[PDB]
Amino acid sequence: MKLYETAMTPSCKRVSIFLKEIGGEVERVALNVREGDNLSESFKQKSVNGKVPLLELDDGTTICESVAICRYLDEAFENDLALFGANQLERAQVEMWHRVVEFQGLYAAFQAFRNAAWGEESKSRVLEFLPTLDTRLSESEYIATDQFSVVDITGYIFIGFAVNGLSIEVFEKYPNIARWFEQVSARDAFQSSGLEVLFQ
Amino acid sequence: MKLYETAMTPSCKRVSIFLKEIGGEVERVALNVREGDNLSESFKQKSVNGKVPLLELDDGTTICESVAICRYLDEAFENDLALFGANQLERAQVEMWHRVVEFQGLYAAFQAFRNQDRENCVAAWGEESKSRVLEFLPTLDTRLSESEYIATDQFSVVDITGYIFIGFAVNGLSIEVFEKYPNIARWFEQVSARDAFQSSGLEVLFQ
Repeated sequence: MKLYETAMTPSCKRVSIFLKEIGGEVERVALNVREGDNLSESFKQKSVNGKVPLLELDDGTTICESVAICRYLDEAFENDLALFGANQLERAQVEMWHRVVEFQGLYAAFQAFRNAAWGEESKSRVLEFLPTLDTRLSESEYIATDQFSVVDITGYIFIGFAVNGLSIEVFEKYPNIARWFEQVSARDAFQSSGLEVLFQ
Repeated sequence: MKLYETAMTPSCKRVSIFLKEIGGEVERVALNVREGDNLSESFKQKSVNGKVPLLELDDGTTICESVAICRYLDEAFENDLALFGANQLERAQVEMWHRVVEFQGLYAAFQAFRNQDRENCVAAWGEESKSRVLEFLPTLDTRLSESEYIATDQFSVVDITGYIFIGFAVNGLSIEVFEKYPNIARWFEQVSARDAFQSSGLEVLFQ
């Protein structure tokens, strides 16, 4: 299999960090950037959502969506990190908190970043979610469960959006997010994630 | 366990259809509708997202988000439907197509139905959201010309979500989907005939 990606974009970094966490290695194929994760006119039919990252299997089957690629790669490389949840309850809690972080945090941050009235509304929803996330991190070491999971990769990208893309002073105002972020950003798999340049 | 729900709302019907498919039974607790779409009352802190449906386990743990509730129930009631996918590839394709249908279809249909755009008011965002629904429908129709179901060749949770999405488009947004997209129509005729979808309230779900 091979992973099609652009050089420095949040969607692709979600998969890159996941792969480093589980100790997997997948051949990369670099693509040109189009506009909004987009693929070229001649390359877009390979991707159902029309975007990178794109995982291509040996017979030509392609999987798009960063989380879908991560799920496939989780089963491709034996590992003990259980990033989608170690037991039945954790698997449901991971699903719950992943969708909460994605809808209330990541997607709103994306909308606010690329944008004026909807971008401002999207930014307000980000600001309203941060106290909810901070309160959660005051009573749980990680977002979804007591252990590091894929939700923490997604949350890290979301907070990276908020601080480095939207100029929100998250860490000044929310010490529990800051505690968790300091912890997660120290993990080996997050090094050279491009955080400092990812949201320029 | 207990499932907290309101009487006739799409998010709760997503769980109800799934539970019927896998042959599970869970005690239901009716709640009042609080508008704001699916929002809970002053008891909302038991729900991380503040909405119904809400699953409460025997030990008091609560799980919100319809798909997360379905994932737990799938393991709680052993079944051979493999609604999340039967093997590694199917599980990834389910995840891929579920997210495509949810973002590009269902979520946009919700926003158009309930309606905040680039230098605009709330009405223009609803019109923009409706245009996104219309742009995704050809992609779904082309998929259903090559696959019997949305995510794979087998019925999966994505087809439950697609059914709710197309219900939104036709019965909520007055889009003549079936006239223009015969493969969606074929698939919808097939899925809407399943026993678990009977009495889903389709005719009244989007009033």
